[PDB]
Order: sequence, then C-alpha cells, then structure tokens
Amino acid sequence: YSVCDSESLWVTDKSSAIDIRGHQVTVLGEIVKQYFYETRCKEGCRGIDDKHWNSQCKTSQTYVRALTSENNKLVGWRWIRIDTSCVCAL
Amino acid sequence: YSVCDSESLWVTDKSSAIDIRGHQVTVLGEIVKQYFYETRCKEGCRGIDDKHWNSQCKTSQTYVRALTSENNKLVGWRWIRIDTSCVCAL
Repeated sequence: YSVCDSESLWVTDKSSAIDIRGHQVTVLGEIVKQYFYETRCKEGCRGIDDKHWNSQCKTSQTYVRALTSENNKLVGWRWIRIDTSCVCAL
Repeated sequence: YSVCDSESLWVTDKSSAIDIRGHQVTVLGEIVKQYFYETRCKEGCRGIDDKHWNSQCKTSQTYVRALTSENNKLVGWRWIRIDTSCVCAL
C-alpha cells in the first residue's frame, strides 16, 4: 500500500517544456520518436498521523535530457523537467 | 517536511543498466556526454500512524531513454530504468 496514489503513462504529445534555466523550449518530435514516461499524482496521505500532522500528496519532477530548440534553430540537448512521482508533504 | 528523505545527484559514471525488457545493456558515454540525474532514498516514515500502520521508505525508479548497446555493436536508444524518487510504503 502507498501513502499517495499515482498514475504512470507514456506521453507522445509533449511539444513544450521548461528547461533547467527556467526557459520555455520547444521539444522536438524525433531524434526514432521522442516521447516520455511520466508519473504524476492521481488524487491527506494514507497512514499519516493527522493529529499534529497535516499532509497532502504532491507530484514531484526531475530532469531528463530532451532534444529541444528555442526560437526554432538552436536544436540540441537540454535538461527539461517532467513529472516523475507522487510524494507526501507534512 | 517530507515523509521520506532523499538525495539527488548527477551521475557521470553509469556504464551498465537494466532496460525495459530486463536485459543488461551497456550505457554509452557520449551521444555531448551522456549523464543522468537521479534521486534516491537517503536513510518508519515521518508523520505515519505506526499504530496499525507499518512503513518503510523505498526508492522508486522510472524509464528514460539512453543511448546503449548490447554485446557492443547494436547501438541505439532503449528505455533504461534509474532512481527517480523516494516514497513511503505502508
């Protein structure tokens, strides 16, 4: 049993994302096709104390390299962030 | 405050990994260099009930594409799994 519920899925339609520098970049479609595996919360936490403990489930993210571009041109690998898990916050 | 403690880091020395098919593949060094961002548990869970609730923190994984090869030759993109977060189990 988990404290938070999640759902994982294969994302084939991503075309924009925020990179490590906070910029909005275009995520290319091919590299072989470029798709991503993400897992986000579904939606207190299960098994929590609640008495002197408040909790909510939050979906965390992480960095993965993606072949992206900016104002088009400048195509290359950059670190973009995607949903990767669902964790509890007290 | 989180229920489980973790540590994230940049991995530059990965050279082997298990892919989605359960095989052991060689992870190449270059593609630009190929490195990974992972986050694993540090090390019950914080804020848990413990009374009629047992919990341990476990590090979860996820799939990311990596330029890998097998018995060498056959170089290409495959889905390999890496540590991505630390979640509580009841």
